[PDB]
Amino acid sequence: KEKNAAEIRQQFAMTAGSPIIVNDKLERYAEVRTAFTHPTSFFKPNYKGEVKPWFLSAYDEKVRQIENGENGPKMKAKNVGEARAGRALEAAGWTLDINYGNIYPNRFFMLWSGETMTNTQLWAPVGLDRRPPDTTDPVELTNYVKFAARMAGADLVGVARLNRNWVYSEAVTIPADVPYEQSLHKEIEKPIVFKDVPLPIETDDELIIPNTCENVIVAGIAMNREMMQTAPNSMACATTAFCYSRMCMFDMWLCQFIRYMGYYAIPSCNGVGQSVAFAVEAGLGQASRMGACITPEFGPNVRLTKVFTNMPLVPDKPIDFGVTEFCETCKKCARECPSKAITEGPRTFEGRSIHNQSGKLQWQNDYNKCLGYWPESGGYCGVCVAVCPFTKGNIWIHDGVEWLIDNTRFLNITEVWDGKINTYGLDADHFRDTVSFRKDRVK
Amino acid sequence: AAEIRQQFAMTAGSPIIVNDKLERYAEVRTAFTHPTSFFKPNYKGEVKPWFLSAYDEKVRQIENGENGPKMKAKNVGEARAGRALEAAGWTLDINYGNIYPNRFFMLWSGETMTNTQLWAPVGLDRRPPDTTDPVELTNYVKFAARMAGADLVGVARLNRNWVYSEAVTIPADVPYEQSLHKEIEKPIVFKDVPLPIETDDELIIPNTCENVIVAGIAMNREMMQTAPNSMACATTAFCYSRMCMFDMWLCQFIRYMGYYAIPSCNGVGQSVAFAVEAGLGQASRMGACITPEFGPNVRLTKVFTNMPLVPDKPIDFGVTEFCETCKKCARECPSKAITEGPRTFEGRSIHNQSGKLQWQNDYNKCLGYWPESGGYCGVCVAVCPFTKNITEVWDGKINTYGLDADHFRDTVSFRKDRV
Ligand SMILES: Oc1ccc(Cl)cc1
Ligand SMILES: Oc1ccc(Cl)cc1
Ligand code: SF4
Ligand code: SF4
Ligand code: SF4
Ligand code: SF4
Repeated sequence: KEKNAAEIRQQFAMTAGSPIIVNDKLERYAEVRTAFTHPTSFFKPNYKGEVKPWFLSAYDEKVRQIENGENGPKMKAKNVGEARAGRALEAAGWTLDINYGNIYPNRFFMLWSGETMTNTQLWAPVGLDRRPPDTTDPVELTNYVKFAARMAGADLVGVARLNRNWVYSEAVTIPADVPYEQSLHKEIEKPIVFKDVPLPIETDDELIIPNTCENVIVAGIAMNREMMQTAPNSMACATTAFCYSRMCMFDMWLCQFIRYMGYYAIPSCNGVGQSVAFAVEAGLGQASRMGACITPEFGPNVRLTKVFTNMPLVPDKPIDFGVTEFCETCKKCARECPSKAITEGPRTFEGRSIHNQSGKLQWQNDYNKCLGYWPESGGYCGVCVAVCPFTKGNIWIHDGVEWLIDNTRFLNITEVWDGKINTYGLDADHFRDTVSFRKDRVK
Repeated sequence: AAEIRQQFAMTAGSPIIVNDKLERYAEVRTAFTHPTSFFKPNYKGEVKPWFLSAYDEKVRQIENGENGPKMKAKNVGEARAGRALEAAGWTLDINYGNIYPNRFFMLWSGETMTNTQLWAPVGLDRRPPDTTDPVELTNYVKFAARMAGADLVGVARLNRNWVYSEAVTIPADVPYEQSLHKEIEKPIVFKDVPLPIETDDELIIPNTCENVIVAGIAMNREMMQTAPNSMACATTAFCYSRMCMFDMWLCQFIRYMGYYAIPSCNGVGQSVAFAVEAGLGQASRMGACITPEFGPNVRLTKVFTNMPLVPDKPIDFGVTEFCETCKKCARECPSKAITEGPRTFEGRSIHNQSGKLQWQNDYNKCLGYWPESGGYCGVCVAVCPFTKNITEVWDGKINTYGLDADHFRDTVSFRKDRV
């Protein structure tokens, strides 16, 4: 029986309701606390023992590896030139992304209004962004916006009511008068608040999200299987990097579509809020031991972005295809983790350290150990994504009645350069899994 | 499809036949920019810049619940959605085509880019090439091209005949909001310089700039087949932003490999000529490069570089003789812009480059239909055999970037087909 992603998602759809279990310890999380930004984790030694901002220490190891003809830690490349090309590809992938993740809200690519964008100015005479909506039916809007999402480069798209618990209490950002070359040295915190205002707006003191901002649209941006399996080496960094620029194009494309439909839209990429939680509530997949959203189509080998809007939409249903029960007995990522950051124990409500948000049932991982391995290996690792059985494209079987997971799955870089590739690193042998008709965009 | 292309490979050599009259072409001559063709009346009779008259028609259609010229939409909401999708698709494109060289997204050096600054400590762009082998480099840069969103990619030696003699651009310090009012003409010249450079007077391409990399960027068949209505505009627009992201992605990669790279999108030179010389496809009667995978329903962009590379072979799979007897685009063209006669060396008007053997088309008649229809037409692309209502499109099949899984296997690539 030919693999049917729409059948699979229908079979495992849940009934409405956020699936994330929480208790009263839960409060919104200040984005400064992520290991990338918090002062307790931000500094790491390089290979000479010099303590630097982690990404500068990682740079030192990238340079070292190229000079020694390596594609990763102790991993010899075919020659220096191949070591060079992998890092060149990686660096180029980030072309449309600011400071590793586009996290500063209402700066650069992440503008909360379209009014200053070159494309909005060019189209101003048509007035699409000033004309009131001609569609208010959530059903038709869900079909329109999901079609646009797919055009905008999403391999998966889902809708959920916006749960403010996952919105950062305060954002990391920079002052509006600071130019790019100073951005890394002038980062600040700024509260994200919800107020009774008509449009998203930023004051000197606050990022203000309107109380009418009802919905969140979550996009899955698929990474390349062959490149990710080279984790923690350079080609895994490259597919990661290219997908961040894909995320950026997505947010901007979709926000402009939403505005031109007569609503407002907030982009985010890696900022504003926690993408895994939004993705779970929008039904893209389930939370996992490693901490990522695992999807039926790609496993965890998919990046996430999201857009916030007041456009009426029909929320999608959450999905339960057994990931919690497989993670409970699998532990492959925990055992392969080069830094031992992923726990082998049970889910709790108690954060392991400042980097976890306490008050939600989840596997609690030590994300400072994880970041610690990035300067050491000179990349973004990804070994956990690479070894997860759900990242295999072969995991689904049909028994003549229904779909199930094959339990048997839970029991070099020259060839990547020389081997299969296709547009955006997508795989034509699986590209049918994300074909979409109206019946699977809205019900 | 990888076997079809080698089956139809020609011997080396540009397949574009020229005579002793051919001269490089001033970009200002195109119908989009030339003063003889730039102004067009709107439906009220008011004479305006053509795209502004076209705006007026889009507004009138939305108010009247139309997806195109006297093409009724399901309702006003649907009419609004098509135009909203078209407008959004242009987000990463400056003034319809990114033609101004070394401006906005089309920077001829990576040095001021945020990505380059962030990565400056690694020094990939300052470091001499570690690979000078054109065979390895051709495999690397084509892999990168596919990552960067190209559905097709080819290499050719740079034929300077198809580089514009003078570019349309703006002065460097002019803010975006004045750009449309302050466009100027600027010579593109080749000189013995290390790097691509712009002075007050000239865009200077180095004489070392040996090669051009041509990308094909596939458009959605269902959407294009609504030409000349709004969904054909939307797939046109979205692919222009894909072109821009391709140019920047690939230029950055080529720069981080130790070479220089010039983006262009719709600027700098004539895409169709470059695509034929790079083996992507064959010139056609409508004027487009017809490819075996997509026919003409594919956009083009290109990057120029001194990176050593193995040129591809031009391809002959019978387009010229098929166009010789087909004439379907000529008969369907709403403006009678496409000729039904033979190919000549003599342009029909100022918008053609004379001196090369091609079907000569009147591109001002084409442009005139765009304000009238409120779109970018595309009927020729839609009806062309090689290429094979709006509610059903909005309700029907779609996939990432508007690509089609029933055909996506045809652009799978391995090293054997890359070099
Ligand atoms: O998710 C991320 C964020 C930063 C970096 Cl360098 C890599 C991946
Ligand atoms: O090729 C082009 C150029 C400009 C426009 Cl408006 C549409 C298509
Ligand atoms: S490797 Fe196993 S335990 Fe880890 S996320 Fe994947 S399925 Fe869950
Ligand atoms: S990215 Fe690497 S270090 Fe981090 S949790 Fe995954 S396997 Fe461990
Ligand atoms: S775009 Fe339309 S008007 Fe122009 S040549 Fe093609 S069919 Fe004719
Ligand atoms: S419609 Fe016919 S004549 Fe026109 S370009 Fe296509 S094949 Fe050639």
